Amino acid sequence: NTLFDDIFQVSEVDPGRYNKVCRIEAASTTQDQCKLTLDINVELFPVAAQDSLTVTIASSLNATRSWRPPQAGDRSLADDYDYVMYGTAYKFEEVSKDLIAVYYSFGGLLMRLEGNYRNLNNLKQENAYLLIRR
Amino acid sequence: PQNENARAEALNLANTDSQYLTPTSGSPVRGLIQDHISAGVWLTSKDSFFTREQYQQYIYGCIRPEDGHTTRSKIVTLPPTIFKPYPLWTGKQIITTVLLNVTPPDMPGINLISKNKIKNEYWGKGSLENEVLFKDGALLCGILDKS
Amino acid sequence: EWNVEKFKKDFEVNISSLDAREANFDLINIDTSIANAFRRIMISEVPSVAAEYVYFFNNTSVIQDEVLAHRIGLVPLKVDPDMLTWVDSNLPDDEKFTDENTIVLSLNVKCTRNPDAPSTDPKELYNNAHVYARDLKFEPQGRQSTTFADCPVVPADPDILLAKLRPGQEISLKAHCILGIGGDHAKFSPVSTASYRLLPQINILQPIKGESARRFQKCFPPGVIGIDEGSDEAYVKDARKDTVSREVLRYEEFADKVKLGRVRNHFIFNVESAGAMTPEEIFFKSVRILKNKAEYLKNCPITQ
Amino acid sequence: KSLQYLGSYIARAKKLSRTQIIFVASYLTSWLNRYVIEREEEVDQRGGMERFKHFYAAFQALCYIFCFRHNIFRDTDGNWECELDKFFQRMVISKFNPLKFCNENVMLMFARIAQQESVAYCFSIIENNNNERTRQQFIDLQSYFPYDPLFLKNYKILMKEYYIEWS
Amino acid sequence: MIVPVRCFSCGKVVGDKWESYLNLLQEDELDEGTALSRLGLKRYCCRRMILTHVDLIEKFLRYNPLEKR
Amino acid sequence: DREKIKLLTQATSEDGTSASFQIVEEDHTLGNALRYVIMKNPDVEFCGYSIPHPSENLLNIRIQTYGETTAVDALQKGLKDLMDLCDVVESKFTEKIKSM
Ligand SMILES: [Zn+2]
Repeated sequence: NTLFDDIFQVSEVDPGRYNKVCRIEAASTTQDQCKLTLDINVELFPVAAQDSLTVTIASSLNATRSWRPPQAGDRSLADDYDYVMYGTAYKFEEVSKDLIAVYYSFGGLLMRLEGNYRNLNNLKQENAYLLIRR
Repeated sequence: PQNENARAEALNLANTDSQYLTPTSGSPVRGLIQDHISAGVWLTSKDSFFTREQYQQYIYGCIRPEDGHTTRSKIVTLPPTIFKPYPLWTGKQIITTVLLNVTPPDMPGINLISKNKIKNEYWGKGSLENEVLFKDGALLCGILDKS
Repeated sequence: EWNVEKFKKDFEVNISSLDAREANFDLINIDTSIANAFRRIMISEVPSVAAEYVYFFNNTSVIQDEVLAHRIGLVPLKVDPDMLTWVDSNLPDDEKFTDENTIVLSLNVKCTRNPDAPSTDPKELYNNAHVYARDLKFEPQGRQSTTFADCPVVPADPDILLAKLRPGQEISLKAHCILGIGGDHAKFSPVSTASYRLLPQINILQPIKGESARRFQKCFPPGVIGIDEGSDEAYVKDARKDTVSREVLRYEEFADKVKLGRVRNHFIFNVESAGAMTPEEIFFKSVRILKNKAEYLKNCPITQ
Repeated sequence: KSLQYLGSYIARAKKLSRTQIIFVASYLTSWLNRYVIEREEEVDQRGGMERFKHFYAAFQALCYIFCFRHNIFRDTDGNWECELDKFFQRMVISKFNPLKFCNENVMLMFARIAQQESVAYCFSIIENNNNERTRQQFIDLQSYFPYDPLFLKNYKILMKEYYIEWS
Repeated sequence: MIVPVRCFSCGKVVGDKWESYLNLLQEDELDEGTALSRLGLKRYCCRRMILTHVDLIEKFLRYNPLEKR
Repeated sequence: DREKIKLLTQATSEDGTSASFQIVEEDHTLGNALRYVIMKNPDVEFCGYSIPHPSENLLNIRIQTYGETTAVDALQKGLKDLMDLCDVVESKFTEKIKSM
């Protein structure tokens, strides 16, 4: 099931003098304080300044043992979506009241999620799939 | 040793397991310090991204379970990071699963917080990877180096 | 799903410039995994034939008989394999060197003084002065004499400076010949060099028409960059006519206007030999025993 | 070896109290009951199969009596000696596979007499053996049988007395 | 001293070019480079084997005990 | 000649899902060629090669697989296709060498 669902706005792009990784800032289009931090992988998903993301953090895909390689005619909830990430949550923090920011990574791949409405469905997780549009 | 009772002690007291931490200060002198560690920079950073065939070969050249390094029945790996018509992997993921496929079960992973000598101003701006962190024993942030 | 006819129409073959010396070789649609199993079985696990056992008799020269001994075995022998079978290794030499094993070779030069009028040149001064490869000769022992009637087993290049002499000295030796793979010695490499090169994939991003068109072509090799007019955007016209030297990256303005990569599925080869083997010959020696590498493995009874 | 000194000490001779051979060595057939009651709860623990040199040999040595004296292995009534339809039947698919680690010569004489006399059934298992199938020189002690057939021509004067041919 | 048969790493027998090289610098009035490069030399680990070779048999073929002086 | 295939049972399971295969005296000419076709078998979840010591020629490979496919049966279809991976550089290739 989905645990997080909104549409974001790329603020600015910088390389970091890496090769396939550029850091992306991401404010929102529906709440003027959610500021996602994005270390995008540039080659599977070309980003640019002021694109139209849709950053959704679900957890599972409707025992489920491990990663079978994707076979023919399967049912993934992430079938429609392309740049799909996987990681854990490791550190929460606190900002101004009624805002709960997290730290969040994907194999050395930093996030930062200021916001409010993730204090009733989200927590320090282990298995979350990032179902990005575009 | 031209007896057997010195095979008892030199296998169990002059062994390299028991001389890691030297008793002079507490500064250890043991480890790969010349080539496998300036190649640690170009392995686990995000400019070193790996496919399934790279992630698969880069552990079986390490474990070698025929000598005996598995503990549950066999070897296992993790799910891939990126889900896509090619699943990519990460050099952060590399150091994890070799640090996972040898430790026996009924044993939690280890948790480090430490530093490096890289000082993130050389990774550009604002990206914090001087700092290491092992959530369940996995290089979950930062690039391993000399320290 | 894997399918072999989903590789048949994939795997594409072109032949660029074949001689009996060199074969430019567009073997396309294959992986760098298989760019060693057809590169290494060209170079060292392919049956080559060279002399090994040097039965000396006398070595009178100032050239000492260690270093000359592994040069008469080192010489490229213009001889065709599959005329000579394998050789047993550890029996005594009676049933080890039959006629089936050994190309019995011999060398014998006894130089002398020649009186002559005079920087007086030595071939102008002595008989038999500079023994070459064409003094090495063939004589069979055993049950073949007709299999080399069509071709005497000549040393492949007769001009090899084996030794230079002075009158009084002489030389008479008798080396023995054998098969061997290049994993043992470099004399058993029937190819000089079988190294590869990918197809370079140059990239443009902008039209270079105008004054960069006379600057995108000076530093590059001239037969790569097809400038067309002042208009009709200048397509780089010949891809493999170029090494990956990327001297354009030393410039400070073609750093983003053009990129360069490699097509990882498009290979050119360069296979050349010392004369003993030809590139038109050895492809069915790197394949046809790698073909016989695999089928031996499958039909073997599993142990323990 | 010491219970391999019971293999051809029973088979290749003639003067034996054969009513005592089952009787005195009943403890070894009572070993085969003791080995299956108390000693089949230990295999999935630390260790392999080769703890039990006593099992591939003394069971083999009693089956070394098998292929040589089949007219002793029948009574007058018509049954089997000590109910051979269950005793050598219970030891097939256990945690040791006593038809996996065997000998060549005598342990492949197990193919004629097991079918024509209706003793056992192992013909669909021989193909299944060589897929799953110190210690490298452990075969050196488990290949030699002590009282082998006699080769000389002038000591056979003494020992053709109590030595019979193949039947 | 003596020309190495089948050069160090290349695999080509560069000895037939040596006396052919010595015929170039003697009377043919050629350079050092494209004289050497007009011989079938595709690589550059071949190129030293005649550009460098010292030919020092001369100080071993002038001490001959098998003839007077 | 039973020095080639050697089921090294000290890293196996009971019904033999995975097995560290021991074969002698080869080099990358199999491991960097059979691994390229072992992954083409769709019931393969792990494989890779290894060197017991880099100086002497010896290899050891291991495959992994899902159900209804054993260890040695996934070596079958791997090496049935090296029989065809060089066949294509003969069957189609005999054309191109014919008419250069
Ligand atoms: Zn060269």
